[PDB]
Amino acid sequence: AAQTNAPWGLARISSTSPGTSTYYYDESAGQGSCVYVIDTGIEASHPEFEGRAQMVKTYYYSSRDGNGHGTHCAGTVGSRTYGVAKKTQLFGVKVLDDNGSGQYSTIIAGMDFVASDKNNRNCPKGVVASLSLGGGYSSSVNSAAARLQSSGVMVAVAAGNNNADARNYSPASEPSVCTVGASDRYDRRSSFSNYGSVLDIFGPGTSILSTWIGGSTRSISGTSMATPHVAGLAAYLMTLGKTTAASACRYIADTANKGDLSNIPFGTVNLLAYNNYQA
Repeated sequence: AAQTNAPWGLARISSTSPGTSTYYYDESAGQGSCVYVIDTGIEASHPEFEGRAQMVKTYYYSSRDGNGHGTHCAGTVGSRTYGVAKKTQLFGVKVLDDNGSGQYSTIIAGMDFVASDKNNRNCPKGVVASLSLGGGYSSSVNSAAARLQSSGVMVAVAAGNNNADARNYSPASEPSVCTVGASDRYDRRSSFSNYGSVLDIFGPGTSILSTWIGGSTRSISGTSMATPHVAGLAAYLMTLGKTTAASACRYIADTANKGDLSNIPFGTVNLLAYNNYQA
């Protein structure tokens, strides 16, 4: 399939070169996969989700996304227009309050929740978790992410937006999960993107157009925004049978566009997520 005039990120993930606008993807589009978006929630009522989004868990008075970020990232994963995996099931876990903040314990609980909750869900093609959040290093945050991964969830996490080595951030620094840097549409490391040896992959992260609360759309920037591209990609790949949750990060890195990004520090992988779809 070909989505014309797609957000540049989507186009980029299905391209060997930057500067194209069409997203190409196998129509299966992640059908039969599930992606948990562990974030501020998801406005499931957004027509862009087509009833494939729902909130499964909140740690706050409401499960509504009163921030937008989770909605935005869910959109990148799987909205019909702005999403990588346009037929995936999105599950919202609101670990972040409407200011975008959450205690690590909540976040940890959220991650453990997903690890269990997937057993309540129909996800024959596999399960992904998209964590577009980040704080300073925490071994317990890392270990939660590692449990989640170990449970058989493909965990994609944001490297962080500190223009620093992601070793000092969590869950970014957890080696077993997929730590995602951000690139811009000219194939530059995003100026805010964290880097370092813990990075597994880059995705589109600067100026990412996706769904927003109030039934709207907006463009924002962050490794937070790259993460869902990789999560969506994993869900897409898993649906195609190309990989599994345990190996998805490695598979994406193996099949990434190599050496295409500029301003990647020495020691950091030069790998841009790529669907390898051949139309």
